[PDB]
Amino acid sequence: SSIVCDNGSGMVKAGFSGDDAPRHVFPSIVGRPKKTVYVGDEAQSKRGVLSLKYPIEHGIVTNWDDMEKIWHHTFYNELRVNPEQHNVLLTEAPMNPKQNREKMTQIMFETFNVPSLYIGIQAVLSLYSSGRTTGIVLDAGDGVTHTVPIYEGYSLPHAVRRVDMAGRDLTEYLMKIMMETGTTFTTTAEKEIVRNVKEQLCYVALDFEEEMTNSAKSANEEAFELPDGNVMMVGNQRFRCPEVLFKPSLIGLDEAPGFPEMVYQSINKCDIDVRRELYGNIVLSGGSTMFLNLPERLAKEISNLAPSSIKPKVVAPPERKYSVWIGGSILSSLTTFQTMWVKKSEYDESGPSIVHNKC
Amino acid sequence: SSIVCDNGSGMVKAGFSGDDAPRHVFPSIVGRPKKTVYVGDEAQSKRGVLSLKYPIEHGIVTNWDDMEKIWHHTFYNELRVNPEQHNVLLTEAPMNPKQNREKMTQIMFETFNVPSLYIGIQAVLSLYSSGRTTGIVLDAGDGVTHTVPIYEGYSLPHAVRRVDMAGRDLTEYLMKIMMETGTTFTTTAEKEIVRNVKEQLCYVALDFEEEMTNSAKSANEEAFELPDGNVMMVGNQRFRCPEVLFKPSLIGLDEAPGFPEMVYQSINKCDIDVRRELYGNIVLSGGSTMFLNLPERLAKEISNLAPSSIKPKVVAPPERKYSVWIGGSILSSLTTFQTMWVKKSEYDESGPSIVHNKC
Amino acid sequence: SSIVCDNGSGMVKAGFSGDDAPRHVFPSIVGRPKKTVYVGDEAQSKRGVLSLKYPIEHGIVTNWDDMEKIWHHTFYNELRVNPEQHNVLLTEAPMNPKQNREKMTQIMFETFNVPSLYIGIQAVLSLYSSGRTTGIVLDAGDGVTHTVPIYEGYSLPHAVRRVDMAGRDLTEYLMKIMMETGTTFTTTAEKEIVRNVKEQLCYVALDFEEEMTNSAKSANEEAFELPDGNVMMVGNQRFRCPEVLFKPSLIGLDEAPGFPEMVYQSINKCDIDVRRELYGNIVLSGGSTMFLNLPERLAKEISNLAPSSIKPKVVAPPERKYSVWIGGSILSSLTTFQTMWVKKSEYDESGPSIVHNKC
Amino acid sequence: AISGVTLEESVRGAIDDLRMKKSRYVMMCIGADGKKIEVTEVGERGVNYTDLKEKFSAEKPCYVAFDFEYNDAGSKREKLILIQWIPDTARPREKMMYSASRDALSSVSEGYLPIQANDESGLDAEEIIRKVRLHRSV
Amino acid sequence: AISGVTLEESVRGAIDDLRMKKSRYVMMCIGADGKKIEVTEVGERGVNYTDLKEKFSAEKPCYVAFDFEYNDAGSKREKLILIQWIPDTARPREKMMYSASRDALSSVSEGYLPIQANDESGLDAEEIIRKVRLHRSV
Ligand SMILES: Nc1ncnc2c1ncn2[C@@H]1O[C@H](COP(=O)(O)OP(=O)(O)O)[C@@H](O)[C@H]1O
Ligand SMILES: Nc1ncnc2c1ncn2[C@@H]1O[C@H](COP(=O)(O)OP(=O)(O)O)[C@@H](O)[C@H]1O
Ligand SMILES: Nc1ncnc2c1ncn2[C@@H]1O[C@H](COP(=O)(O)OP(=O)(O)O)[C@@H](O)[C@H]1O
Ligand SMILES: [Mg+2]
Ligand SMILES: [Mg+2]
Ligand SMILES: [Mg+2]
Repeated sequence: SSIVCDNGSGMVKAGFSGDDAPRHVFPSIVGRPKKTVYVGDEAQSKRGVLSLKYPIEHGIVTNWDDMEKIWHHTFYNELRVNPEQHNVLLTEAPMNPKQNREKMTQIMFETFNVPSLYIGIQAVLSLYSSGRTTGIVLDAGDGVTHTVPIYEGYSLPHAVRRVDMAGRDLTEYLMKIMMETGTTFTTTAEKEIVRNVKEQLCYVALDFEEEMTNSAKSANEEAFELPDGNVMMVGNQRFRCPEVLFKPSLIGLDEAPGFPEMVYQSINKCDIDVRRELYGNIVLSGGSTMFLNLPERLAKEISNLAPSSIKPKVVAPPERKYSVWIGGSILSSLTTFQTMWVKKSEYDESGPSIVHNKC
Repeated sequence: SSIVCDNGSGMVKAGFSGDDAPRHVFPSIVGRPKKTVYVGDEAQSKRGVLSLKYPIEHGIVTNWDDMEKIWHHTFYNELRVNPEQHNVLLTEAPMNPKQNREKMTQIMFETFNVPSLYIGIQAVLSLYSSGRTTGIVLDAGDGVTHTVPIYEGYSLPHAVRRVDMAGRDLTEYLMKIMMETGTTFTTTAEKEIVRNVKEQLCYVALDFEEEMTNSAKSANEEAFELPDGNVMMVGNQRFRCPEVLFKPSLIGLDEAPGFPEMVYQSINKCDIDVRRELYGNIVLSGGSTMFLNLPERLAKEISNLAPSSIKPKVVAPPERKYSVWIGGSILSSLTTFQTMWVKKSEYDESGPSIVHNKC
Repeated sequence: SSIVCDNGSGMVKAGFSGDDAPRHVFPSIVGRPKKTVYVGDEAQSKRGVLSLKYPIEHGIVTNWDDMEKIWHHTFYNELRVNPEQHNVLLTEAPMNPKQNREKMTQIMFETFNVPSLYIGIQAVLSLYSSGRTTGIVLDAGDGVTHTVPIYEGYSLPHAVRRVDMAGRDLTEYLMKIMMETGTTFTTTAEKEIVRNVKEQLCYVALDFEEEMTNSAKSANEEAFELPDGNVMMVGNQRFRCPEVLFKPSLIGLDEAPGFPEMVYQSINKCDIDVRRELYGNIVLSGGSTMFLNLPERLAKEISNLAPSSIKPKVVAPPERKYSVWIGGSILSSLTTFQTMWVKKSEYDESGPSIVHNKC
Repeated sequence: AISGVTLEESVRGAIDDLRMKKSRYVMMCIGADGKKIEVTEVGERGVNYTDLKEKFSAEKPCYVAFDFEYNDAGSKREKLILIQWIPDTARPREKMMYSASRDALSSVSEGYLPIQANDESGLDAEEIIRKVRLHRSV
Repeated sequence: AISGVTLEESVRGAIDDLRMKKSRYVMMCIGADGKKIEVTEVGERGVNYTDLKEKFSAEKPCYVAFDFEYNDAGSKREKLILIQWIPDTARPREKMMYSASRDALSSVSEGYLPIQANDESGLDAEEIIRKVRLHRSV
């Protein structure tokens, strides 16, 4: 029926409304020789002799010329549908300047000739899918992370923060500390191998100091199978990699607060009478929050900072990996939603200002 | 129609395009007194009182002055055609320096006045004739042997190896171990007799240790007829000679890896994700691979080195003796190939650099 | 007096404090039959029938069982001194895990019964011997290379890089490209001959493209004398071999940055206000930096990457080959240094943790 | 291609129709005169991969472009693949001609995953499923 | 310091006098026995920086504590700096000994701006003026 697209920062999620999960996931990269250009997995395969740039990094569009190729690849190569025969729903990052929103709708109407367009908010869609209206949303992607407090369906613009430290830096830190056991992973072919190890074996340790001391005595390691057929052994790096999130000083970021401090500092920027309600509605989102035992550790850390009269609660839905896309897919499948789209004729008679008033 | 020439290292193959097998085969040697010079079988007949040198040994041209006589002998004495009225297709060994290629085309255009010239790659032509595009080619000649992995029609320059141990050394080893049964073969007249024994009676034994012990108990020998009419008996030397290929330490080459190790070390120099495809496309070529039961033994040896998750496969076409020449002959017989030749006028207006861009 | 040992990666330097140069240099290899084991030059002489392994490669200890034989060989066979009657000073590679340091001091106290022990840092000792306190040290060994920025006597752990491409790979590349002029160097006897050619004839060309074109016109070659008495001619391979350092793509390492890029990327990982001071204090070290005209070429390459407001400076002391050992030798000869050693009694009453607090 | 063959004008149009889910597969073969690659057979979306596997002939090589679905854990995922079928039992002239002509399709088969098969064991579904998943990051 | 040298008792007193504008500069060098750092020369406030620049010797490293004034746009501003002068032409033993002994002065030179110079181009006034202004917020 309709098309739901989640640009993200590292990977692009696309599909059709009504599905329970996206069917097309591919990184958002553009490659050029060291075919004039390569987009998506095409540049990934030839990554050795190509220079890669990110049209969208840290959640904000940096180059519109290279961003249009991402959308063109999705419609024709990936979705294989005509852009002028379907309704497209897009999402934007928090604190997005209005100039980007005006240019985003201009491209769809003028270049792809999209008949109906609608732009949503990532934080709002993620919160509604959890059956809540007031709360604080902790989004952990790969190139950026956000904390967006939402009260009665409206976000608070003066309590939004960015750290620009997420799962992408975890892969590099894991790759660097893997050289202690010999070998190397400089080439991009082995970079993808390191990512698979992070998503299958790494887990969050409840007590960091206790695990480090007792790991040496046990000297336990696990086996991982390389594509060539060789078997690689992974030791204590499983629980050392996710610890960067709680204490970002291990990667040279002394000023970065980390997850427990980011939530605490964002709540205190709000009204005094609303802080108590926000503490009890902490909602996790993003792919970087899928580490094992993460919600249990996060609740303990925040409780120490909070006063003794506040008991924080952490909500971690199982489907938090694709909360933004799932929420948008469900909303577009509603029968009554047909009156919420922005028609192309309205844009012609009103200009780019129509999106600001609607949506 | 056209002329297809395969210089090789020990013997020269020449003929006309469209044939199923070359018609002219003669060794590439130059003789001088201990006629000022003798080339080919002319020097072979008078080998007793002549000093022999190889213009091309180990696959790379060493002396262009003596190499021109090889081509002059082929055109006039052997083919008996005018070089300025036919198209000539040549082949070059892997890892051939560009200086040799530039000099090779200079001689044809300036000395022999060849109207159209084309230079191919021996490894590529051998692989295409087997109905494949990706694989690893094991070429076993007489003065040199190569392992050239090819991926999507392009060879990998960083995984090519040479051993410089092939069928030529097998004849000398067989001749030396034949003195145990008396007599001698010092003179060059009996050297050719030893070569005929190698190509008719020698075979590869599946189990080397088992055959050696049980051969003494059986004491079985076979009869070979000399040109003089006398009958010679050959014992266990039939299967001892080809064993040098698998274990080259019998001839004082301790550092040489041998056939099973040469393939294994060449594959591991490539990308990790491509190694699995190369293991299943091992292609045999060259005259030294014509020994009986060789492919069966080679598959078993490689399987031991490979991990348990890899199952190598060996392909041995019946016509592997002249794969390079047959592939070139078929290609030149195509009707659409007429647009691939390099005309002499192009060389005049561009110089020797034309061959690098084309072909 | 005291003993100063520099393990290195390919060769071991040992001697007595107060000397101006080490007296004992031998490769760090262990040989076993294809005497139960052979260590050092003993395995080198019988390299034909022995399998060689490196206890320390890429700068990090891989096998402590075979590493203890290296130290045992040095004390008894090489130095010919009692380990329990002298003070020993050791060095460790940058980013060395504390587990290796704890095991390193355990062996000396418990096995060799060393009375006093001290462990230094290779980067720090090399920088101090140049009369500097802040700068960036470029170390080029044979099995590994490092870039360690040092500020006010303390290194920055988050700007250290490894390439694992150094002079050892240069010998193999030179050996492979030497086959173009005929002959071969497969055996280990001729491998040592190739190394001597690299250290006597090879030099860095200021303009790579210009030299390649004009070398063919000149066709100049130089004579080298083999141990057998024969004379070998070396052509343009003299300046082609060191070019791999600047552009490591010639050996299949596309992702490797090379020397000019390695320094640039390491500086930018530091604080913004400190980068300007680091650009003017680039210090060369290691045996692989002894090529002729190398410092002049390196300064030009870095200047292109640096902005127009930065003027980098390169410092190349004449004694940079043994900077680590010379610096350690001078420090141990000081009269006031006697209070810096770690006594064996302190280890008994405190355990392995004493080395972390001291040194 | 080094052989010198080219593509028929109808080949490019047929590939676009396959991309837009207007057909299941398109089979291409070299013409009778051996100068161009021409479309031979087009199948409708009703047919599946198993029926097409029985259409391969051991005496005639061909190029097959197929839209393969593997049903990854209840997901109706589809992948575009290009199968190069050259049996070992074919004539020596045919094997050389088809192998050297593979480069012609590279200009029009962007996005298709190249798969090489020389025997019936290489046409197994598990073999194809393993290869398609290797190149997908997700 | 890792070398193990210490400071003479008179060194601490001389630094305090320099702070209270009782002298212009104090030069410190390692003793003859090479065990302690001792004061060598003290200059009066009449002398300026230009005269002291000519007192540096290319064969002898030394530590110089100076009260530097740069006259920032008609302002008689002064800044306390500590110059580490180790020429590249010095003996290898001298360069190692002085470099490793720099940490000893850290306990008494609080507030002094450390400046490293290894050649005459690093002693330029413009070089010093640029560095002192970098660390000042005003
Ligand atoms: N199971 C997992 N465990 C840990 N990290 C994961 C897992 N799956 C994905 N990731 C990480 O999440 C990052 C992207 O997640 P997501 O937030 O969905 O996309 P984006 O960051 O573009 O919004 C990837 O870089 C990946 O490393
Ligand atoms: N039937 C055979 N069995 C074993 N060896 C053979 C046979 N026929 C030829 N040879 C060997 O192959 C060598 C040359 O083969 P080939 O590779 O075709 O030429 P080149 O080595 O010049 O490329 C000869 O030295 C010969 O000893
Ligand atoms: N004069 C020279 N020119 C070029 N390379 C050299 C020279 N002398 C030694 N080398 C190379 O330096 C390497 C080892 O140097 P060094 O760094 O001192 O030891 P390590 O690499 O073990 O630290 C050797 O592999 C050798 O090839
Ligand atoms: Mg997201
Ligand atoms: Mg040949
Ligand atoms: Mg070293």
